[PDB]
Amino acid sequence: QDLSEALKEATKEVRTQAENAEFMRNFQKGQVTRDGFKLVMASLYHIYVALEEEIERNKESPVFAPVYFPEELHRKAALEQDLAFWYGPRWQEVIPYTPAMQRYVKRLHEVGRTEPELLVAHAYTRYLGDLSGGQVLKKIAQKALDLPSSGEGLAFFTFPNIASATKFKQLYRSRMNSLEMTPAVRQRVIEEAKTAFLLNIQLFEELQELLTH
Ligand SMILES: C=CC1=C(C)/C(=C/c2[nH]c(/C=C3N=C(/C=C4\NC(=O)C(C)=C4C=C)C(C)=C\3CCC(=O)O)c(CCC(=O)O)c2C)NC1=O
Repeated sequence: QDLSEALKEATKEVRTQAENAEFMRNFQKGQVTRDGFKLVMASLYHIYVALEEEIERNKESPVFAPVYFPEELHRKAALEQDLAFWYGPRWQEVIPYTPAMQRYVKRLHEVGRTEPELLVAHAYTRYLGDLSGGQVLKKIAQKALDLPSSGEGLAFFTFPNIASATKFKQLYRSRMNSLEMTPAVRQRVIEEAKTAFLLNIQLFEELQELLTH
């Protein structure tokens, strides 16, 4: 009935697939290396750059404005901070940009440029996924990666302008459900959420091959 309910129900299978991807399965059980973690952070930076650029283009359109929460959710700055730590001061020149990263980025710019009504599917997937699992993954990461005590490297995993992830997720759902769209568009939003999960699955499959070939 509600768009948030329909999204959750329709992507339950691809979401399990994403969790079952070998790279994530290993991450979840504390088997993650510095080389692997670095690759995922670089991935998220490219992804969020593109997403946030497209949110900014579309923030005033009726098809996104109601789910526009810049202060609460923006992740580009946090990833800039972490990548300076993980790759050093010239991080922006040396971070990798792989085919599977580019495929995600390319879709995000297509959506933002020609089908901005679908941007909510991508925002939902990324922001709510990352908000929800960040506390759990952070702990796993700090145990597995044995950071120096230098106060940096994992800013991505804290959304400082959200005091309660639960309360924020309720508001965000409420705002999603207030978006107005034709039936054809609503179908395409749901499909786009599935596409977002598939773009993540393909990313994880690539990172595993790069790490183990
Ligand atoms: C990457 C690691 C990752 C972990 C461990 C994670 C866990 C996680 N995701 C959740 C919600 C969510 N998680 C996602 C997304 C994902 N969930 C995924 O495991 C993956 C790979 C995606 C997307 C690529 C979304 C879209 C929601 C909101 C579901 C909703 O309430 O509608 C919740 C809230 C409770 C639940 O629904 O089970 C947890 C604990 N999310 C993550 O993103």
